[PDB]
Amino acid sequence: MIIGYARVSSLDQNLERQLENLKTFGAEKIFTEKQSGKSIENRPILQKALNFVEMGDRFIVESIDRLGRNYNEVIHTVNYLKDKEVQLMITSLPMMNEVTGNPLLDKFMKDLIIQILAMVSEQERN
Amino acid sequence: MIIGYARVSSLDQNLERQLENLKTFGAEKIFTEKQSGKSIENRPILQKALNFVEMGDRFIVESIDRLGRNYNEVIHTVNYLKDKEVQLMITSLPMMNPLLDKFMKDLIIQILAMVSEQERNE
Amino acid sequence: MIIGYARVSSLDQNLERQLENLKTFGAEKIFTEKQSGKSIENRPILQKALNFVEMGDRFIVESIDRLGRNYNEVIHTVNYLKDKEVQLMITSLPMMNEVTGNPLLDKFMKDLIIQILAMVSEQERN
Amino acid sequence: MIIGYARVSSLDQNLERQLENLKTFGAEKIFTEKQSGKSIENRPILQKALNFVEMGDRFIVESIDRLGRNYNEVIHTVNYLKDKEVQLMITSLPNPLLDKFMKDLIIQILAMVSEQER
Repeated sequence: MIIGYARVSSLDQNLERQLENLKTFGAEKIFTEKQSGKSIENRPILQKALNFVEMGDRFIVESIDRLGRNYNEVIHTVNYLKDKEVQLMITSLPMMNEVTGNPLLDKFMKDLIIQILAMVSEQERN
Repeated sequence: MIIGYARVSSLDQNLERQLENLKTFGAEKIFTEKQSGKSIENRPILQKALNFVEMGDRFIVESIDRLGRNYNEVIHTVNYLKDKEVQLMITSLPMMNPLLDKFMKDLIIQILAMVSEQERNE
Repeated sequence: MIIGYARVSSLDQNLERQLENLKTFGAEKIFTEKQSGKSIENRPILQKALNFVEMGDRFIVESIDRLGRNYNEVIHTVNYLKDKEVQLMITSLPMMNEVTGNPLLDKFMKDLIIQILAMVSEQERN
Repeated sequence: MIIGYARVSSLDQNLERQLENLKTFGAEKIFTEKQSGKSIENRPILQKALNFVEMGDRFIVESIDRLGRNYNEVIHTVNYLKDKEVQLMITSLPNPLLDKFMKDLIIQILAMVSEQER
């Protein structure tokens, strides 16, 4: 199945765009939430969403910053899905998942990319 | 507390150098083994070391290549110690703004993990 | 135009393994050289290929270690193609232009990987 | 000889304190300019500073963003200094082979972040 997760710190942000952008990439069931991306511990909707998907499903976010503005927690979450055999996918970056160059180098590539975005997320909340 | 780990593919490699290298940085209980670092099933010795550490301890190795040559397993081994709050350190590359520094420390270990696998492939 | 370049330090290496590669990817004018890859200063044929290329042209090779086995020199050679506005594309590493879907992150990702390979090229040398 | 470079978009920002930071780490001759770091084409005082430095000298700034907010141009400048053999220090951020690669990467990250803000 294809699960999506949205998030907004306020209604100042365009959430209809965000939700529509998810459904564009085949978002089947979407878990919406309203909270600052400062931590997951206070985000139960995400905890439920992460617990919903099982071996085979796909996780969709509009961006890593929508997942969380916390390098430690995001990368920890990305590893959780990775271990749970659930492909994380980002709509803003619809190429990161395609690459068929070299299996080893493709894993390393994706890791660095997610790590870089995860950093900018926590660096930007400042 | 300190806990070291060593490994060699054969008895042709300088095993003593690695042991002394770990002893140098204050290794107390070193876990040695003779096995190819292609998988972790062959090395329960590592599992016994990962179950040895607690919190505030420090697991050390001469290099990432000695720890393992599998990118997916190595990074998983790093994340093992990460979530247990166990300080990981490399003898060859001892790296002792936190955000940028932690990102950099991770990124380098990822590179060392990758190169370790690419050496075996060729 | 597409220009190629090959290099070997010793015939111990299968030179033909390197020749047939460039010719496959539509190389019109290929150069060949036999020199130690520790320095670019003593490699004239390489420099002649760099003096022949122009704007809009494309420069191709087998790998980074064939452009030299010195980090500072290789990176200097790449930037020489940046400033001269010649697209560099390795055949060994099957990476495509536009890695993710954002020029900046693509710019960073391109440079990062080239720098990594240059390090591996010097790591094998030493 | 150590040379410095300070820049601001307007006098609204703290310029003097930036100059204090430069002269601290040993900024002898300092070039100061008032313009956005969007481009180097509209920054001739930065042209003077880059043409002044030479082999053995040193170029320093408060941060990379002061040097520019354009990944393409910022990376060219650092390489230009690498060609002139002029070490580029950063006030905000003060194994040899690794150290080279490790430094260059830090610059590229900071250079990237600096553009993303603009």
